[PDB]
Amino acid sequence: KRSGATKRAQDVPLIKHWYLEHCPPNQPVKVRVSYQKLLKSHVMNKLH
Amino acid sequence: SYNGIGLPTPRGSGTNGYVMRNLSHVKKVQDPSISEHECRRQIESKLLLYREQLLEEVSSQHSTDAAASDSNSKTKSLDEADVEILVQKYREQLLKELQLQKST
Amino acid sequence: AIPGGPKFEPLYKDEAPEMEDWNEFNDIYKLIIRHPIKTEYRIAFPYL
RNA sequence: UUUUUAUUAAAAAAUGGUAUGUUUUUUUU
Repeated sequence: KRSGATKRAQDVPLIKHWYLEHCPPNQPVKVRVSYQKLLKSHVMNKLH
Repeated sequence: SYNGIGLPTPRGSGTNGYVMRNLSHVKKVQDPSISEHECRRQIESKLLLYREQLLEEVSSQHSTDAAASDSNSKTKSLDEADVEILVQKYREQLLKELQLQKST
Repeated sequence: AIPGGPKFEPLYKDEAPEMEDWNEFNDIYKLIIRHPIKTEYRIAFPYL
């Protein structure tokens, strides 16, 4: 950009793209479930 | 929930879902020669038409010769005698068919 | 459910046999099977 | 004909278990 509007500190997620993308392979079960659950919360947020 | 396998929601069942692949699924001439005869008759008729074209070309040559003799329009070489030479052609081709039937 | 994505509740529980009829429409008898219709097809072209 | 991927949960209060109701004034003339 080079020009913006100075969001608040808590309005910058910093890792949202980590779970918006696909899960990396060979991860344990709990990590895959965590990716999926965070994605589910985001989808519910966008739907409403 | 996926490819027709699974339950709509794991709530209400004592399970977590988690469908698995089976991992043990067994993934296993012509009878009426008159056709050829009629085709031969048709091609003979077309050969006759070809000879009629040759007759027309000879007629053009005759017209040119008549015009040259006048110098010393369009004319026709033979009105019906070509049909008699065609009759000779019919006789020759009938002889050829008889010989071919003799050979077979 | 896309197998890497979230899973929600049905949102439409009206699928009982109220018609009580297979409708002689979706029956195997009059259907050419070539390849299975995956759910990816049902999501990519939802109206067809 | 070669390969797969899919993982619900989850703790606190009151019911529920040492009821409850009572209980000390400065004038007469």
